[PDB]
Amino acid sequence: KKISGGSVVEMQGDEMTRIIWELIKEKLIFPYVELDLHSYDLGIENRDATNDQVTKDAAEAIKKHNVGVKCATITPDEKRVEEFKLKQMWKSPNGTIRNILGGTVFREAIICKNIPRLVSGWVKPIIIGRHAYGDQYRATDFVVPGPGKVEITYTPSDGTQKVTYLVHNFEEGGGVAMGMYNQDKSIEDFAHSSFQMALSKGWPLYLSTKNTILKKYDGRFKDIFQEIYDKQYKSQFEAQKIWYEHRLIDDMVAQAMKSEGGFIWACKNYDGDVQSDSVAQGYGSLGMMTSVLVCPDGKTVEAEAAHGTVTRHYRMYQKGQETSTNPIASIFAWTRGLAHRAKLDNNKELAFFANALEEVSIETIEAGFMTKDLAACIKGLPNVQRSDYLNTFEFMDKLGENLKIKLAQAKLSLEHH
Amino acid sequence: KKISGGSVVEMQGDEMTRIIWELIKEKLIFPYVELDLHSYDLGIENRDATNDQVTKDAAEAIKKHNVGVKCATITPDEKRVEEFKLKQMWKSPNGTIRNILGGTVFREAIICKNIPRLVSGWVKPIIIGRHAYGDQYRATDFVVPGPGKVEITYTPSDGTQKVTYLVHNFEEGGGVAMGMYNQDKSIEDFAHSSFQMALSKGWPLYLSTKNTILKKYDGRFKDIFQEIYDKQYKSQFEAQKIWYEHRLIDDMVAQAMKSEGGFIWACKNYDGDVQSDSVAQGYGSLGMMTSVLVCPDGKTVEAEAAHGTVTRHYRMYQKGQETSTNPIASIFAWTRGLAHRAKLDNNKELAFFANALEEVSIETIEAGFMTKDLAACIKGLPNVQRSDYLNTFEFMDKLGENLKIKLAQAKLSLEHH
Ligand SMILES: *[C@H]1[C@H](C#N)C(=O)[C@@H](C)[C@@H]2CCc3cnc(Nc4ccccc4)nc3[C@@]12C
Ligand SMILES: *[C@H]1[C@H](C#N)C(=O)[C@@H](C)[C@@H]2CCc3cnc(Nc4ccccc4)nc3[C@@]12C
Ligand SMILES: [Ca+2]
Ligand SMILES: [Ca+2]
Repeated sequence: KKISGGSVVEMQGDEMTRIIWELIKEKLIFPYVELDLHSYDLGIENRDATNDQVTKDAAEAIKKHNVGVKCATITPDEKRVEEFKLKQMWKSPNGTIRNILGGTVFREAIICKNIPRLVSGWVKPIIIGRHAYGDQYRATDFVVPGPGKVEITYTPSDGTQKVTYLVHNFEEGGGVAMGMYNQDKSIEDFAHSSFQMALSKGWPLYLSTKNTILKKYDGRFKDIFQEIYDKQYKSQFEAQKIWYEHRLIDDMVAQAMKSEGGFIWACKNYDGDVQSDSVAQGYGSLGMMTSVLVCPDGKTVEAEAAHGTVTRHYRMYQKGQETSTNPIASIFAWTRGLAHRAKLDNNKELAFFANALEEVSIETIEAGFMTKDLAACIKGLPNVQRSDYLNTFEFMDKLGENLKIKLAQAKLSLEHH
Repeated sequence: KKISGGSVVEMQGDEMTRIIWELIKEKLIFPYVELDLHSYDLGIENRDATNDQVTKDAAEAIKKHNVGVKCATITPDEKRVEEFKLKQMWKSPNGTIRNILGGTVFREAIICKNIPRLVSGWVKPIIIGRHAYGDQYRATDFVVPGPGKVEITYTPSDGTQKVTYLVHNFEEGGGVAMGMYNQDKSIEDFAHSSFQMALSKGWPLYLSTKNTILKKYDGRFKDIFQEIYDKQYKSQFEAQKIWYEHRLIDDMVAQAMKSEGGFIWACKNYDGDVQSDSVAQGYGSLGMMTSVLVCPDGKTVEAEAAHGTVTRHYRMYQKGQETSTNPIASIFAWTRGLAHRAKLDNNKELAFFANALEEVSIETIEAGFMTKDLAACIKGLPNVQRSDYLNTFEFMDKLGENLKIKLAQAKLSLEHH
C-alpha cells in the first residue's frame, strides 16, 4: 500500500537536473507515495512558450497548496537567448517565485562523514537565513549612454510632496545606474523567521549588514531586527543562554571562517546567495546543500535544488555518453517539501517516509557508493577512476534498493508490535 | 647616515592603530629614513573639527605627491556620534579618498610559515583587485516613510530627453530605497589594472559579477573586461599560458574556497570588501593583509592598514593596562608606500630598506616572537599564556633590534665589496 501524500506543486527544470528529477519521481517517490501533483514545467522552452506566465502560475499554485518542490532552472544570459532563440532574456524564475511568496530561504550543508570539509574548524552546522525578497533581485538597472544626471525620487501616495536626490551627474562619458528597494513588512518577517530559527536550534543568531556605508538602507534592517529582539525574543534567547548580535558583513564572513559553526546567520538577499555557496563549498561540496523558502504565513514552503543545471553533464548525456551526477540536493528538495506536507496534514507515514529517504541518501554515500563529483571530493577529480563511482542510473538504483529495504523493514516492525 | 626618502603623505588614524602608527614612525622609520612628510590628522576628532575637510585635503595631497600611507580610522555609526558628540555622522574616509583618487585596491595575505591557514588547500596566494570607485560606496540611500512611488530617472546633458523607471510603488507601509552608479572610464581603468596584475604575476584572472540578475549594471563590467581582453591583452595572456574568465560571484566564492590559490580575482567594490576579509581570514589572520590602492595614472598609490582600530585594546590602553596588538598590517602600509616612493624616484637605498623591513617583520614572527592575537592563531585564544607573546612595546623593540641588525650587516657588506 502507498502513502497518501496530499497536494504538492512541482516545478520541472532544465538540462541534467531535469533528467534526474524524472528519475527521482520514477524510482524514489512514485513507488511509495501517491500524490495530488500540480505540475508546472519551468523548463526554459516552456517559459519561452508561455512568455514566463508558467513561472507566475506555479508561484500562485504554491500559495494555494502550501508546498512547492522545484528543480534547478536556467536563468538566461546572451548565450542562452541565442541557443534557444528566446523571445526575451527571461528573468530568474527563482527571483520571480521568491518575490511573489516572500519569506526567508534557509540553507544548510548536507553532511556525509566520509566527505571532507575544506574548513577544518567547522564541526557544527552553519544555517543561513537568506532574506528572499527585494534588493538586487527586484532592482531596476540600466546603461547610462553619456553625460547627464541620474536622480532618484520619492512621491508619497497623497501627492503632497516630492523628494529628489541626485545619484550622479555624469560629466564625461557614461556608465551604469540602478535603483533598488526593500519593504518594512518583508524585513520584519525576515527578522521573525531568523529569531524563531535560532530558538528552534538553540543556537545564537547573527545578522550581517554594511550599515556604516548604507546608513539608511542597512540601518533599517539593523533597527527592525533590534526592535523585534528587544520586544519579543530577548527573554526567550536568555532562557536558552543564546544571544542575537549584529555584525558588519566583512567582519561576519571572517568570524564565520574562524568559527566552529553552530549559529544561525541572517543574510540580506545578495549576501545569502554568495555566502551560502561559500559555506556549502566549505563543508565539502557545492551540490550538498538544502534550500527551503519559509513564507511569512507560517504555512507555505518552497524547497529547491539551489545548484546549477550541470550543463557539462547534459552535453555528455545528449551525445549518449555515460554521466555521473549527484542527485542528493534534488532528492532533499522532495524530502523537505514532503516533510512540510506531512507536518501540515499530521501525516505520520509521510513524515516517516521523508526522513527515511534522507537517511538512505546519506547512508548510501557513507557506505562508499557515490557519483563521480563526490568521489572527486575524496580523491581529487584527476585521480578518480571508473571503479570509484556509480553512473547516474546505477546510483539511483542503489538508492532505490536501500530505500525499499528501509521501508520494508519498518513495515515489518509495526505488524510485529 | 639616513636614507633620503622623499615626499610621502601620511594620514593619522584612530584608537589603538593611532598609538601603533606613532611607534612605527619613532622606532622603525625615522631612525633610518628622512622624509618630506605631509601629515594629515584623520583622527575622528580632527575630521569633526574640520567638518571632514581634512580627509579631502589628504586625498588632494596624495594626487600631488603620488604616495600616501594611511592608518586605520573609525567610520562613525550612532554609538560613535554619541561617544565623540559629532556634528554629523561622517562618511567613511576610505570611501572619500578612494572616490577622489579612483583605481583598484590590491589585497593579499601577509604569510608567516608558522601561522596556520584555515583553508588547507591554499598553497599559493590569492590576490584580490577590488574596484575602488562607486557602487555602494557612493550610493544615495533613504528610508521610505510610507506608501508612494520611488522612481529613478536619467536626463542627458543636452536636455533633449528624460527616461523614468519605476523602482517600486509602495502600496502598504514603507521601507528603504537606494540609487547607485558606476562610470565607464573607472570600469575600464579597473579592467586594465586587473589584466596588468595577472601578467605581472603570471597567474590567470577571474572577474566576478552577478550579470544574470543585474543584466545591464553587471553586464557592463563583463562587457568592458571582455572587450579590453580581446583587443589588448589576449595575446599577452596566451604567451604566458594564462587566461581570463568571467564567473558569477556565487560560483566564484565556491571556486576560490576549493582552489589551491594562485590567481588574481577582480572584484566589484562591495565584493572586494567582503571577499578580501574572507580570504585574509582563510590564510590565517584578518590583520595579516596588505592593501594598496593603485590609481589609473600609473604613478599614484595609497597604502593602508585595512583592518579595524582595535577598540578593545584601546580601552585597555586607556586604563593603563598592558596590550599586545599586531602592528604588521600598519608596518606593511609604510613599506608598500615607501617601495612605490623608491620606484618613482629610482632610489635603490629606499627600495632596499622597504623590502628589509618586510623581511624583518616576517622573520621575527617566524622566529616565534609575536603579539597575543598571532599566538592565538597557533594555540587558540583561551590557551594563550603571557609566556607565549610580547606586549606591543616589547614586540616593536624586537622588530627594531632585528631591523638595526639587518641594515647594519648590509651596510658592512658594501664597504667590503
Ligand atoms: C561530472 C562529469 C561526469 N560524469 C565529468 O566527467 C566532468 C567532465 C564534470 C565536470 C563538471 C561537473 C560539474 N558539476 C558536477 N556535479 C554536480 C555539481 C553540483 C551539483 C550537482 C552535481 N560534476 C561535474 C563533472 C565532474
Ligand atoms: C587582544 C587583547 C590583548 N592584549 C586581549 O587580551 C583580547 C581581549 C583581545 C580580543 C579582541 C582583539 C581584537 N583584535 C586583536 N588584534 C588585531 C586584530 C586585527 C588587526 C590587528 C590586531 N586582538 C584582540 C585581543 C586578542
Ligand atoms: Ca547561488
Ligand atoms: Ca573590509
